[PDB]
Amino acid sequence: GNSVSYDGERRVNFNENWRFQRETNGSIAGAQNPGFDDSSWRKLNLPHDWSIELDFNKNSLATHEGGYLDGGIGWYRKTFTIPESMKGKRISLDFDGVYMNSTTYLNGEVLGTYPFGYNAFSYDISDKLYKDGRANVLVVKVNNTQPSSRWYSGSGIYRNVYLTVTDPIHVARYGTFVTTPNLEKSIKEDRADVNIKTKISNDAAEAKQVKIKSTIYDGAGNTVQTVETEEKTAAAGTVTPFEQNTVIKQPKLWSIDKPYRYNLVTEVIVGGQTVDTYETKFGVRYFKFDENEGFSLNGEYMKLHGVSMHHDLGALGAATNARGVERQMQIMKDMGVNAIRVTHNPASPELLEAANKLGLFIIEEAFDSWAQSKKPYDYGRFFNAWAEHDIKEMVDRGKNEPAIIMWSIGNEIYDTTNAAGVETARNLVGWVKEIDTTRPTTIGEDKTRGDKVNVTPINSYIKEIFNIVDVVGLNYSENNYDGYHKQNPSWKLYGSETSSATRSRGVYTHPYQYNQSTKYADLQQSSYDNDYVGWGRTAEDAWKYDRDLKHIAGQFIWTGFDYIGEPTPYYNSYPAKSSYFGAVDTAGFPKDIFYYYQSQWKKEPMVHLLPHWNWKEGEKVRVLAYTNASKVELVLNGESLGEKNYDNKQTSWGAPYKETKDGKTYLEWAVPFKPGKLEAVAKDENGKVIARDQVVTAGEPASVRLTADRKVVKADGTDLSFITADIVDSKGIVVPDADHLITFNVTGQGELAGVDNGNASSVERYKDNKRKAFSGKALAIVQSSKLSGKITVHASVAGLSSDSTSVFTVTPADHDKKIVAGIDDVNLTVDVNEAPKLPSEIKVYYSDESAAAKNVTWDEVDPKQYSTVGEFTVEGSVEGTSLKAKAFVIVKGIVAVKPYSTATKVGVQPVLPEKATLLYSDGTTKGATVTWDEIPEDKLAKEGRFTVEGSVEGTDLKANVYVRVTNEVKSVNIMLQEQGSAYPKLEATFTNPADNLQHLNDGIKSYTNNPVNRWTNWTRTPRDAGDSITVNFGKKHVINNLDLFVFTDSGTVVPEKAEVQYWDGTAWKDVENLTQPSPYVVEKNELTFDAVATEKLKFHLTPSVKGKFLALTEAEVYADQIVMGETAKLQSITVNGKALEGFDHAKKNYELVLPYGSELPKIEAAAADNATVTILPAFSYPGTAKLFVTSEDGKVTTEYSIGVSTEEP
Repeated sequence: GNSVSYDGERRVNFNENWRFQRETNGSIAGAQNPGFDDSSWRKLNLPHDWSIELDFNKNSLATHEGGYLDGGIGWYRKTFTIPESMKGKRISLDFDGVYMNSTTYLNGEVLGTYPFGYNAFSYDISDKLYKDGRANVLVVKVNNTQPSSRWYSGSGIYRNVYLTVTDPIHVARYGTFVTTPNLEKSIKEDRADVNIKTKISNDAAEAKQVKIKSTIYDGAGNTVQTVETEEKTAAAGTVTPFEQNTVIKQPKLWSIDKPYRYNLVTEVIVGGQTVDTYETKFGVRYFKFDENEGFSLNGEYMKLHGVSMHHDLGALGAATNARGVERQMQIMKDMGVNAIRVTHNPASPELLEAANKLGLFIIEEAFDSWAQSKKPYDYGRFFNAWAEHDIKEMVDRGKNEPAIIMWSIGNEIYDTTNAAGVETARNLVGWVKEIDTTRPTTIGEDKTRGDKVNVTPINSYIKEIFNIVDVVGLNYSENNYDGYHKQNPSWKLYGSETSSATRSRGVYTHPYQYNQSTKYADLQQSSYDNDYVGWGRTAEDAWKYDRDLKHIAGQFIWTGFDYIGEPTPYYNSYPAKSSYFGAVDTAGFPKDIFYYYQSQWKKEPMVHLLPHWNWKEGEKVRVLAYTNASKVELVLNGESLGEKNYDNKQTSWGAPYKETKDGKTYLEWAVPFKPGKLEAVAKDENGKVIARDQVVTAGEPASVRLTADRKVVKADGTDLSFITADIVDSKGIVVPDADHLITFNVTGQGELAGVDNGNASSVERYKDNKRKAFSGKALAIVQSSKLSGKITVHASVAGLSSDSTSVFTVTPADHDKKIVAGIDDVNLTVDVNEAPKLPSEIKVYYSDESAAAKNVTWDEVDPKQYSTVGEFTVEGSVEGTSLKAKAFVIVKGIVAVKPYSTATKVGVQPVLPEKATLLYSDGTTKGATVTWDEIPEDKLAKEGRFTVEGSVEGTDLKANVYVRVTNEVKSVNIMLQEQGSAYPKLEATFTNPADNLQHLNDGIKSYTNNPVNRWTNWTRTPRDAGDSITVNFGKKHVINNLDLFVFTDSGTVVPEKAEVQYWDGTAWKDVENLTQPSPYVVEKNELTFDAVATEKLKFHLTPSVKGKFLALTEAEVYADQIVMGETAKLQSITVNGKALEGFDHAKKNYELVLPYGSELPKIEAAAADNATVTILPAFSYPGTAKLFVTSEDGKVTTEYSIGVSTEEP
């Protein structure tokens, strides 16, 4: 057990080298006591969530609200020792959070328990440790029985953990309270008045005289004012309060636009000697919630542009990371947000600190539930015995923060409509008031919503509760905003949460229809803001209801950030696991309503076009441009389309705002799509251009671009950098619908913390190296390590050019000093005999994370380097420092012939690409138009695989394709009958012995007393499983329809549904192109099945009525094709025109290492009777070259691999 790194710091981090183990096979007995052997358990750094790492489980007790991420019981164990320098003084273990019911042992004894999840709790450890220097053993059980929440929460110790080491005379846990009483009056004198209250706990064995010195440091460390107290005795083993007062001349008021803060340092003095010190940063600021004039700060009127936010950080899971939260806050502040309503649980310390730095208000939510529990294992289970303790803990922790403006007490409480509920609310407000008084209390209520259209009368007890609290908040109740102001003038009202509407990034379905809680096939929602839940509204309506009313303090949009779990429009739909409420997706990419809110709430000019520009030709498209400018006009490919405008409206009390005559807050057009560029220009009332924006039609996927949020991060082991992997075309325009699979490889002084795309309906695990792009983007998270250096991020996609980006990791000490931290590498790819264009100036990144654009000189480039296909590196110089620049160059293109292969239907021409990609050995994928020579029927007349030449437009050499053969070819029409046929064989799961199976293609349907052509499965035993018919053909023809004619009687009923499968050779495959009308007890039904290999085609049907059988008079299936059923696995293999040494079907790799200077080898292979083989040459200096075979109907494949690399030079 290693010793803790104590050297004098008051609070010591404790996140290092824990050991973790989840319970999967029953309770792990004995883990609590030191005697356990945990050497097999995984080592781990502490702040983490062990639910986010697991795979989404459909059967998990975690309902769809929790995101299907399993929970359970987990154990933490850490063994450690204590240095002598720390021996002989008070020691206490502080946890900032453990999700549920965590019982912590120590040295084989119980240390305590804490049910509530989101509160920091502490234990006094001083006595229990071994003073001998022997290794201690700390264990932290967590019992998170899964059905315990309404949103994803994570599990385990998801917040930092510290040891606090202090003198026996020390400040209490939160023994300091800084205020500015009557600051509103004082500021008129240009003088702030500060009052300090301090609590000192003397744990020594005897009372001692105690003194305090306090100092007020400005933001730059300059002393502002100091105070010292008269020495007074401090009793033994108890708390002795102190108090001081002072003034601050010319105070710098805390504000959103200037979040200035002061620092206070206390110095407990005993015997004329410092014995303990403490720090709390505070801020001087006055705010007033008025019942008529609305919210105001420091005497300035303001609207609370608010946003509800959950604790979850997305790819990181519930685990807290300082920069993750800071990034969320920064994105919100960019949106123009003013306040954050931390939802349904107290905020984390990092969130509070980020709000203080950035200048965002905060509202702390105590509980989601009182005594009555909303889920079986929720906090309501423990509410009675712990509500007071938890309220005290939260308010005590957060009281000093300048950002916190309001304590909230509940949300959507069932008990709010009962007398006991009123008693509970009074108790809660009493407990809150027992500690803090300079902040209103609050409750979040929804029961007043009623019908959303009329002012609902208030329930008896709800008025009592609203009178109990100081400020009242309403959920989704815009229909009461002004009515309750009239009926209760003393009330101060604000929108607790509004505009619950569902969005998905880049999805633009249903341009004109406004739904309400409607599911969709794709499991997505529209970004047009036409869609929302039943009890919510569109953001336009909710914002109009708020802007119009002066007395309303503001609103808090529900869910600024998309969070895991709670997929409301898709209850019980496994692929859907995430919310849709966010204005910013889980990864952090803003959805268009982000830009709507930016237009509405921000001041500076802007403009943003909503839909992408990759639609079909000729169709009208709904294009609407959010903006706060007075005029905007679209310009499509240089021609204008219409100059829309707003009306300079003014509210009743004179608040300016912009809006159209209709009453919409955004401008709109209906444009017939035409590929090109669509640019929007914003112009003020005088016509001067103010801002611009554009959207361009994206071409085919070309390359994967990587951009980092910030390329300089601290080497503290937890600083994060967010890297956006967006797929772009050749011109660098993000493809607006790409979804390819991106594989991330990261090496250096950092690790891949998480990867994301933000797709709500994707169950791809968060903690992995690969992730599918969604709507053309994906996110990868890299976290630095303790060691300074560099982090290299490499991302690659099949058939696309990879890319690399470097993140520089500097030391915390250097971060404050502007010194060179690194120089970015330049990537260039050119064709053969193409001179790379090296930049004349380069970006130079310093520590302190700034600066750029330094001049350079580049070393000479030989013609041999680029005149031939290959790779090489170029070096240069920089005048900023002696660090050597660097640049890589790739020289690859089109030289010679390019092959291809495929399989095809009978008669119909093969589906070939008219823009076939040209790739070569050690080359690159280059796409150009290819004219495949017009393929007639006769080419199939010869065995094996027939060749076709493809003429390429704009290249030197021509392409080719080898198409597998099916021999005979023919076409037919009106095939409805045959005199006698050998093709239509029929075999069925069950045939009633009294009924024939070959009646399904007799040619005439039996609707009357005519000969009864009818299959039937009637039996005394039930047949609820249904029945199917397998039809065989030896007719080389096409299939275009499937007509099913149904018969019913007292024993049989119609098919419930149709499901069809087919196998060529060995294994089954499913059919597409159904086009099935409504299935009912009706005369007819129809389908439009396409051509399919039909050695045997099986269609299964379930009876429509439980307890009723099935019968069919006819089933029209016509033809069959053989494609690859008769083939087998790989047969031939050759390299360099010679036998491949070391080859084998099962051997995982062939060690074909090349001497240096020997060019990469060509490879040829084939399968028995030419199964489709993906012939790919070797293209990488490292790694391997692999061959694969497509066999059967895709139900199997075989792997072959070659170890291609060059020996030492």
